[PDB]
Amino acid sequence: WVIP
Amino acid sequence: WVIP
Amino acid sequence: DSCIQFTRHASDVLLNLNRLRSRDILTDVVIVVSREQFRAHKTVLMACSGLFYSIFTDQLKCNLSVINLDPEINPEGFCILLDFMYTSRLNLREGNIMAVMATAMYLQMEHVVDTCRKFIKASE
Amino acid sequence: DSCIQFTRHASDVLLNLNRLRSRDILTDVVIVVSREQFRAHKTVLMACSGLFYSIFTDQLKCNLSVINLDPEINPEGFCILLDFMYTSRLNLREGNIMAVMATAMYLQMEHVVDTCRKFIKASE
Ligand SMILES: O=C1Cc2cc(Nc3ncnc(Cl)c3Cl)ccc2N1
Ligand SMILES: O=C1Cc2cc(Nc3ncnc(Cl)c3Cl)ccc2N1
Ligand SMILES: [Cl-]
Ligand SMILES: [Cl-]
Repeated sequence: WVIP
Repeated sequence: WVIP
Repeated sequence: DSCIQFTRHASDVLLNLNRLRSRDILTDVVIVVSREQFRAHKTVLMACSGLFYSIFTDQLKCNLSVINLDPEINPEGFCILLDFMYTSRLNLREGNIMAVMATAMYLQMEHVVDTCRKFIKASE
Repeated sequence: DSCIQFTRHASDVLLNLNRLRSRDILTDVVIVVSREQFRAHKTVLMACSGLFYSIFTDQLKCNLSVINLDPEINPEGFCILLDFMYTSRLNLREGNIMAVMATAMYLQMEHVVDTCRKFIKASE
């Protein structure tokens, strides 16, 4: 999971 | 395009 | 093999599947979550959810145009997960995390369940 | 927004759509290319091809279970492009590049057309  |  | 790969292809496909969903093109099922109705493509639901994969591989349920979810399922939690299926983006917030995690557990979306557990553990 | 994004989600969806295609699950169309037949999902074809997008948004053609392609289309070229649609991997070789490019032009798959043009230019 990432900060888009 | 890339070499996978 | 000796294939070449187009990096953005999967993301471009998913973006177009979401555009077809927004315009209600070739949607073949309505998911009923209490009073709320959500139109979708059976193939995308199966591709994202262990529960939908089981439902639509069933010889009788594969032909249903309407699927009713368990009454304990929250419509907002479902809406957030449906948006995630079609976009890869999860709108996880303090006010919805419990509903999102319970819905992801029911839908069998293990990567969502995992991030919800980690976000909850950090708040404890 | 304040969404989180799962990096591998689009690739995982496409992998599962390819698994459903291999097992012939919820395929709703057969593409006829001369003597050869190819089963697929209309939504994936539309998501990858400008030609299929136009065909399946047409009020009469959207309901057809069989689509016949132009007789000049090579079945191997089509097979390679269909595999690309479901995987992001293009099996481009000296012996098939002309058929692949002509098929990609017909199907309106601009990124494939672009790489074929570049690979041909380099060989000249
Ligand atoms: O957490 C998850 C996400 C998920 C998706 C699916 N989907 C498929 N799996 C295998 N082959 C096929 Cl063909 C599909 Cl469609 C099954 C289980 C789970 N669990
Ligand atoms: O080279 C290409 C690849 C391609 C795909 C599509 N597909 C869609 N485009 C916009 N909204 C929707 Cl809903 C879809 Cl399905 C249209 C044109 C082209 N051209
Ligand atoms: Cl997931
Ligand atoms: Cl393309």
